[PDB]
Amino acid sequence: HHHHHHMVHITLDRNTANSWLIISKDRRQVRMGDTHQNVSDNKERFSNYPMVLGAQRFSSGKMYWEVDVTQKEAWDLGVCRDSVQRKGQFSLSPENGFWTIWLWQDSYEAGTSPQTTLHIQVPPCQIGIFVDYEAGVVSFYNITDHGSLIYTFSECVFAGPLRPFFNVGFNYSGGNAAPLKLCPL
Ligand SMILES: OCc1ccc(-n2cnc3ccccc32)cc1
Repeated sequence: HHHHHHMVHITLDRNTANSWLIISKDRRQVRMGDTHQNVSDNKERFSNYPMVLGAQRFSSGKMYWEVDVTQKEAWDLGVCRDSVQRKGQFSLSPENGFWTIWLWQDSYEAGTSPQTTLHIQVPPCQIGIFVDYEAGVVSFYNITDHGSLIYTFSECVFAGPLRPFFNVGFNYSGGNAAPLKLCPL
């Protein structure tokens, strides 16, 4: 792919974070804490899952960013509508305003309804995410495997401003403590 030139500087929005997340001073890294991180509750925070949004909102154009997932066992990445549900249980699907992929139990899947099996020969350490708002496209790239395509959501009906979306996952196993990191341009 030749999407690198649409690179955008993404930062995390603390106010949307699950109350157990720890976001770095530069707002470029996030990990699961051991405990509640001593913040007040609000209507924006994701309650059920270790999720957080980027601060940036996109309503036009082409955007590209990269995320480091080194040594994690579980995570979700992509974009979502600014107005997605924050409280209670929900599925990651385009019907609910999410365009995502994930790792879970040694398999990679795209967040369609129902979910789609991905075919990855080289487990990624960094994922590239490309959004074309006008075209209705969200694509995922394997940066570890020379940028190979992972998955393309096409004919997307965004129906609102988009925000970068992250889930660090739970750490029941003790093998999933590592952070998600936004990689430099
Ligand atoms: O809660 C204990 C605790 C402390 C530090 C970290 N940690 C910070 N950056 C990391 C990068 C990779 C793996 C673990 C990392 C995790 C867990």
